[PDB]
Amino acid sequence: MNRLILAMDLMNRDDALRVTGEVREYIDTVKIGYPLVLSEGMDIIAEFRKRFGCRIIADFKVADIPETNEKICRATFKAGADAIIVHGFPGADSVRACLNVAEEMGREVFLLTEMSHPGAEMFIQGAADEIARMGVDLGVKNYVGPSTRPERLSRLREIIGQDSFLISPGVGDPGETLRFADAIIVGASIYLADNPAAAAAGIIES
Amino acid sequence: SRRVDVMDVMNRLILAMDLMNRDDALRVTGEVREYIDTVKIGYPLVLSEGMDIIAEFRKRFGCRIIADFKVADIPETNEKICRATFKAGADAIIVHGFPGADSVRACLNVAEEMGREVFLLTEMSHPGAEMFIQGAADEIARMGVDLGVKNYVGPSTRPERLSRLREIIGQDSFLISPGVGDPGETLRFADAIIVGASIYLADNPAAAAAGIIESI
Ligand SMILES: O=c1cnn([C@@H]2O[C@H](COP(=O)(O)O)[C@@H](O)[C@H]2O)c(=O)[nH]1
Ligand SMILES: O=c1cnn([C@@H]2O[C@H](COP(=O)(O)O)[C@@H](O)[C@H]2O)c(=O)[nH]1
Repeated sequence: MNRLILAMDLMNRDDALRVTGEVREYIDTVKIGYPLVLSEGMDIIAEFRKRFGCRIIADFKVADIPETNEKICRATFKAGADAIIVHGFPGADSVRACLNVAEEMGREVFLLTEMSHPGAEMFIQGAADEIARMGVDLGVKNYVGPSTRPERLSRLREIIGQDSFLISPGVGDPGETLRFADAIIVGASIYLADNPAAAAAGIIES
Repeated sequence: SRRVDVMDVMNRLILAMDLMNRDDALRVTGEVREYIDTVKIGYPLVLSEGMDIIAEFRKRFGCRIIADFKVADIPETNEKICRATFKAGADAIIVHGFPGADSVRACLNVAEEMGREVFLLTEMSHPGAEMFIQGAADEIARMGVDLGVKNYVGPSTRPERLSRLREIIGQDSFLISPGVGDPGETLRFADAIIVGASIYLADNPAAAAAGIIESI
């Protein structure tokens, strides 16, 4: 919806439920990560799904060995998550382990190629194109890129093709980002704003 | 005492508790407490039973707890994850070094504010680690040293790489490693080895542990 995904990283149920309920008419997918889950419990995922009728992407940056990755994905889909975000840096077997569980449980995997923060240039950026092609080779259809580096985003989009689905987070220009990505992830700009719906609204009007 | 600057975990053996149900996890851990005083708990157990399981292990077994959360997000998110983890009672947290120096400093900042420890993961043990991680491992380790990191995680599956990592971090740093490898040789470089399934899936957990320590 509106090609906008809310990154709900508040750490207490009250605030999280309030802000999410307040911007519901603008977005239809909520990305829930460890800040909220480690503070309130995995049950928060099914509750969000039920109360808001939205799809949930568990942003867990899965980055372990294949056997542990299997366990994490199983617990996450059992909790009701529609998709899970997995790091590609650990290699093909760790990613394939996640894809196998997603296939068995009827869910989806999003492959994180390049990260949006400064530190990303140190090691991740140098591997991003290759990580993206690895996903293509494995048959990954969903991807996550950096909104802070449209130059990198466009390369990534070229690699994965136009049939793929790509989302990006970080500070950028909604206009130019939604030029390579199917949707942008916005967090603090909304959930810390005095008026979240307005901030969300303020964002779409671009 | 082998080292006088930092006390060894009991028998230099760390249990990786990745069972997913509270009952089985608490049972196997209580059964090997005679040989191990340090337990590594990860997401398989925490996402199945809740973060409160960490305080429960501490209360019941008096063990040291390392949260193996492979922290791998941007600085702001990393801070929130570490804060929540230390609040749950973990003595240390494992964070990935590949997302960059700022993501790591974020974790160290919280660890400092709460008086806890950060372990930096440099090279992973599985086959896929050869694709991208191994190529950056030496650099990640040097980055750790420059940031002041004193605790590291390495691969038991590759003794030659463990030695090389030990070379980079110095003899004053603390190093632990997981994966299948010979305890004897691994312990020439690592201060402690991590063992999971070989112990927790055994018919007799205490026996598997006793056996491994004798192997050494
Ligand atoms: O490269 C990446 C991958 N993921 N995220 C995540 O997307 C959200 C962005 O939120 P923000 O708009 O408040 O900074 C947060 O949950 C964050 O961990 C990034 O910021 N950058
Ligand atoms: O490079 C690494 C980093 N961490 N672990 C973790 O250490 C434990 C090893 O368990 P295992 O002995 O049963 O294979 C598991 O929790 C696993 O996620 C590895 O195996 N390799």
